[PDB]
Amino acid sequence: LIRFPPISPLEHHYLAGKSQLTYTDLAGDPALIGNLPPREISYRDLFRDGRSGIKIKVAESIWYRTHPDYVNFKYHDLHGFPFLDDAPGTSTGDNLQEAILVRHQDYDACFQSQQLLQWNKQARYNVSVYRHMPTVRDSIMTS
Amino acid sequence: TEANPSNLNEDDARYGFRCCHLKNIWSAPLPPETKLAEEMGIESNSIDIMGLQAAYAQLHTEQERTYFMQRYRDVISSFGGSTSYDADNRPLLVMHTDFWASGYDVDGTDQSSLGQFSGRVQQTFKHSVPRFFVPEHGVMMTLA
Repeated sequence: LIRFPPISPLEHHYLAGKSQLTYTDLAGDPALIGNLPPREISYRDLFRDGRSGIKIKVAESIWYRTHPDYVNFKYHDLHGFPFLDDAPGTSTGDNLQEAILVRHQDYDACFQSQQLLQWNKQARYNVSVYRHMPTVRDSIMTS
Repeated sequence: TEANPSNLNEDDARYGFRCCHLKNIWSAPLPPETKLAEEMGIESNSIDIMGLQAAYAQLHTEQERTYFMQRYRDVISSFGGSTSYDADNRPLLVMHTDFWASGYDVDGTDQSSLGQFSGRVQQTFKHSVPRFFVPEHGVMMTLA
């Protein structure tokens, strides 16, 4: 299974996207972070061209537990970079599962030519197996 | 927040502002606006137990604040952070001394004052500020 970390010139920090920054968002007050319910937000809240129909339930102040990769919007349209140049799920409709599952076409853009699909490999598989197996001589010989 | 010494009243201007009595049950009550009950709305027939949970949490932040974090600096200390004295413009306390003022009695000795006493309180004291570095122009005020 070959995959590319989903970097995207369209994703931004959750907090950069919030319109009304509240104490609960910024403060990072523990008392709150441990007793609030999950938060429903949409891809629109994470990518500029994010689909608002894709809703996700994240854990409070999770944006304070991890930072996202960054790609200057300039690479956004240069063919040849394996970045997601379009918010995930942009062409699958308001459907979460379809956004989460990797859409291989999302990468067609950056390859000179898939004469051998997108990836390919060759290897030697050395397998040794002990087992009860009469010799070929025994099989072909009757008596 | 008086703007000029002239906005101060007779007593204040001449003797200084009044301060709090030493702390005791009746002079150190919880701030007058202390919550005695926290209400939480509920749909006509059900209650969101998850909300109730948050409700408490929220309350907790409110209480902590009312009880002891009313000053910005103290809230920040709450997080395990700190603030310079420039942050909220607080005067910097350089030295604090405290002591009891005792003295003696003077015995009355004439026909009518014999067996009477007058208390003369007279206490000696030292108040010493260790070498302090003044980073910017200003004043070093010492009050009693």
